[PDB]
Amino acid sequence: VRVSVLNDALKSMYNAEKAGKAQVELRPSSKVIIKFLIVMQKHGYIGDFQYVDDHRVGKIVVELNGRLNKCGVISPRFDVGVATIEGWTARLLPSRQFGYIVLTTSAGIMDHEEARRKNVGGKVLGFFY
Amino acid sequence: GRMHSRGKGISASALPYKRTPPSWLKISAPDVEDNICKFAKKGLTPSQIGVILRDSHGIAQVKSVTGSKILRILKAHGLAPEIPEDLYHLIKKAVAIRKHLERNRKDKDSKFRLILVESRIHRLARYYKKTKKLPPVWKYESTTASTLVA
Amino acid sequence: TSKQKIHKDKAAEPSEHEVSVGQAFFDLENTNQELKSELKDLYINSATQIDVSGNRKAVVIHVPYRLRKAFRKVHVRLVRELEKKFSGKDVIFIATRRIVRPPKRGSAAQRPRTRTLTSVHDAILEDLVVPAEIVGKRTRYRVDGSKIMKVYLDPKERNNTEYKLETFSAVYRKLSGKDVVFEYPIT
Amino acid sequence: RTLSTKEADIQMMLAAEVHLGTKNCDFQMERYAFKRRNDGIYIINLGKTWEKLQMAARVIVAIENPQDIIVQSARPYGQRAVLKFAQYTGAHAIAGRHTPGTFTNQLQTSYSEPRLLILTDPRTDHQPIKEAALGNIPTIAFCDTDSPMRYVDIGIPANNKGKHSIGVLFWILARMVLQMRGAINQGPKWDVMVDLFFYREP
Amino acid sequence: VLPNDVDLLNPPAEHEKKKHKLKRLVQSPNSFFMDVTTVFSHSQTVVVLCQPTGGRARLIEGCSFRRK
Amino acid sequence: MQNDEGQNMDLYIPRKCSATNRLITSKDHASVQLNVGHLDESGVYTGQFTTYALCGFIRAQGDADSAMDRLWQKKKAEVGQQ
RNA sequence: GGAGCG
Ligand SMILES: [K+]
Ligand SMILES: [K+]
Ligand SMILES: [Mg+2]
Ligand SMILES: [Mg+2]
Ligand SMILES: [Mg+2]
Repeated sequence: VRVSVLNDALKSMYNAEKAGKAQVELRPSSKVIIKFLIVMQKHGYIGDFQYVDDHRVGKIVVELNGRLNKCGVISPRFDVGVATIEGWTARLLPSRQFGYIVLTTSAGIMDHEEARRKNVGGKVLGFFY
Repeated sequence: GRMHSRGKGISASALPYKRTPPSWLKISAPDVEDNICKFAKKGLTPSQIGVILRDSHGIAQVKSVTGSKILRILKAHGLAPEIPEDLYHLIKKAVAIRKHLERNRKDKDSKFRLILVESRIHRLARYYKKTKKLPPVWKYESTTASTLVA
Repeated sequence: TSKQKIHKDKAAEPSEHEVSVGQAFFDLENTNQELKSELKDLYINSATQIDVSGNRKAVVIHVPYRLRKAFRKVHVRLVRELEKKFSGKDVIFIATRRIVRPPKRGSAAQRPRTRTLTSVHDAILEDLVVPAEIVGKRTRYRVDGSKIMKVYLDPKERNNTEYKLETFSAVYRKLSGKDVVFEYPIT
Repeated sequence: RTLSTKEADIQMMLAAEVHLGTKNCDFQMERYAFKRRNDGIYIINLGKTWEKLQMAARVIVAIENPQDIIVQSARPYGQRAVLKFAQYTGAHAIAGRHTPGTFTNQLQTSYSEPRLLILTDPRTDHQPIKEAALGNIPTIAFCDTDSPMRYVDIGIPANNKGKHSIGVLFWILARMVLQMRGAINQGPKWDVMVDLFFYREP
Repeated sequence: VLPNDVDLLNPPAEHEKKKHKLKRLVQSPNSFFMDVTTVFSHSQTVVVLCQPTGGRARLIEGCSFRRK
Repeated sequence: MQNDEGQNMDLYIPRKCSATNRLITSKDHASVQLNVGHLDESGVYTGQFTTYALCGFIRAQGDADSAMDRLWQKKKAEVGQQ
């Protein structure tokens, strides 16, 4: 059955990006997916995405711009304190200069660089670069 | 897919985006609920009450007219059956297979399907007990199942 | 008796504009024979002006929730009579609704789903486009950070709403704080 | 009334059955097909065929040295059009069979390094199309409804089977290339006769 | 149609027409009601005005039905 | 790329495919760079053109034809060509 | 020169 809607959303985008598609549909939608996209959008990894209301769960169409190398979830959602963020980046990211790990913290869903600035820990959702 | 087979069918109803009743539907909510109670007293179940309303009264969705589902309306009038409709039909099927199986001891196909039906009864009965739609001590008994249904 | 057409919450004193709306409401009750019977029970509980554009105003009249269903039956006719009295203005009726804040962490207190902020904002949007019925919604998340919602209206009621799309967008932003643009799907 | 340059070419292409496609349509050619008739034959949208001819001509005129352009056909019906196309546009025609290694083997006598490659049918000219993908050589090709679009940069949707269709297509393309050079006067007319491009059986 | 020659948000009205009712951008039923006394197009009940079948109910030639 | 001072530290900047935005490497011999000439009011080549680069990946997929058609349908409307 | 990690 559908276990992680976030994994389906990110896996669909990653496959679409590699095939060179301009758009891609994500179904179902969730507020976790929307907040994950916003983090990617702010760093200029996706374009404009649009939420369609269908009275059940909604759907999202995401515009791709060819800048996204990979995006995936980390399952299970391990706990990550501020002191352990460095180890996770050394594992999941291409280098110490680009790529973001998305965390869900009590202050909201954010990338690992913002988490260090606010000095807040949480759980890993996924990553992209 | 299916719980107890390899089927992967997707056929189902598709509710429209418009939750409000059509402009050509003039019946009011009090009138609809009067008919729902009228049919329940005749023995009809929530599933076959909605079918009559859709096919003979133009009421596509009762919730659009009354704001509540059919079962909720019946409960408010003390007409909800003690055993939920879906659980009732599973028990009736299990009774039918057992009655057939007593005269056909070599029908191993039926014996296989009886196991699936009864395991489906126990999974649904467990859920209804957790939600308190069945008596806490309610238990399905093959010996006395035929007295409940029919 | 013109103050019997207004019931402001907490028995507050109507402002200089509410009395005008209430006074205008009383006149239609007796002057217009067609609206004589219906308007007897109806009464309001607030009214305000909102600037739209080009020195244009919109009269947003709030209504008791219990009466929200009675105004609809006389919404199309009543707005025509009030707009002529309030020349160069658009009349909009929105039933009053409470927005209970979410309970704190580990609180047993429950909150009906209708009192949620999202449920109220959606309900306001439906009362804002009367008689037009919403047939679809889109929310576009722009790269800059802002988001804008697009609402599709049934083209059947296009003559009674095509000229109000600017008032709907302006009125909704003040009551919700969200950008909205209305459109009619091709048919 | 007077017919524009596009209406005249489309009128000429209709007479040559340039719009008649195959009974099968490749999924990357559906965008050019207009409609399918009960016979099962697809009808190519001649409006888009004319537009792709203009785009192809713009690419051809941008080539400073026409000798860098190579136009070839494998089937006999197009062996006459390519020779005449190269005669007026100054290109280098290769009619007949393509020798493997022409674009890759630097030591064989027939070695060439074209800047552009024009073909009559991707299905029959699969060898030069496959070999052009080893030397950064863009390719223009006339593509029917059931033509593979692999390694085809500009595909002109047309009937590349009939003898009249092949001749007319190269006649129009040659005129467009010259008109864009200023060598001949604008308009749908040309002093050269189209019949010089049709296949002359023994 | 190729993926990049189509817009997922504004598909042609003819394309969504032939898609499965559950696979459209917004789910929509293919059924409807009609006058003759409303009758469901896929009625499972015998009204003899309509005869239920595996799909749309078989209507009678005699009476004329108006969609609504 | 750029040192902390500002000096460039790359041998070269590879081209990006005009359709997929992929980098074109030095051994991608299936990639092609195309030029579309510009015309004047009369319709004669004016020495100006727009350049398009395609990677071997998209050309091998057979999507170069449709990609070029879309990229030209937009560009020509911007530079006045038609 | 083409094909194959060989
Ligand atoms: K079914
Ligand atoms: K050898
Ligand atoms: Mg399934
Ligand atoms: Mg199982
Ligand atoms: Mg060798």
